[PDB]
Amino acid sequence: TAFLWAQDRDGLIGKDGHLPWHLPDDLHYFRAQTVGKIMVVGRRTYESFPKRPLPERTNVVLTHQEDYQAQGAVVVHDVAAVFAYAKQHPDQELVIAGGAQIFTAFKDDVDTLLVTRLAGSFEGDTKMIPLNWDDFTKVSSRTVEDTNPALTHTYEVWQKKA
Ligand SMILES: NC(=O)C1=CN([C@@H]2O[C@H](COP(=O)(O)OP(=O)(O)OC[C@H]3O[C@@H](n4cnc5c(N)ncnc54)[C@H](OP(=O)(O)O)[C@@H]3O)[C@@H](O)[C@H]2O)C=CC1
Ligand SMILES: COc1cc(Cc2c[nH+]c(N)nc2N)cc(OC)c1OC
Repeated sequence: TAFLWAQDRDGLIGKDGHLPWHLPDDLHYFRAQTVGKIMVVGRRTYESFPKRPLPERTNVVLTHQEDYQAQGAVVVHDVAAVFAYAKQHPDQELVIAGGAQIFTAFKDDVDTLLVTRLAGSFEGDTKMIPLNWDDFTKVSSRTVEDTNPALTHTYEVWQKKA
């Protein structure tokens, strides 16, 4: 169970469906970070995504309906079931992809946190949930500059201590 999202300096994520900042280098970070892993996206994000499902990537949708028809992409309606699959897959763990609703239900059960902090500052109404950074420790961090002052950003990966 890991969290994988992107936020600006204030900690924004996405406003009204489409993200607030257009960062091409971030999308690659999202795909590369979920290659061969289970991608949990709530019915709101999966419905807002641009190209679904991802190529050679495990994607799971979360919804409260019972007739959700999605051939090619996994489908579940209870975090309890999703937690089972990852425990049963020896090569596909549980990775969260959002949106905010999915970061809250899994906030208690977290194992790895992946956040992208951009240098630019955007505004909106939906932001990432309150994570306990004090209980986790960043094990890997990479900063990359870009021709655009705001499109600049860093990748932070954390792990839960025991
Ligand atoms: N920074 C980032 O990484 C990401 C950011 N974003 C931004 O966030 C927005 C989405 O945030 P938010 O408004 O919170 O919505 P979400 O996209 O997080 O909504 C998740 C949906 O999943 C379903 N769901 C949630 N919990 C459960 C559960 N326990 N059982 C069953 N179904 C469940 C609900 O759908 P239902 O209506 O079917 O019950 C819920 O509306 C995106 O539009 C985008 O702007 C989106 C993805 C990633
Ligand atoms: C991989 O493509 C998208 C991915 C996301 C979610 C997302 C983005 N970036 C990061 N770092 N984590 C995420 N979960 C949101 C999108 O739009 C809101 C996308 O389409 C541009």
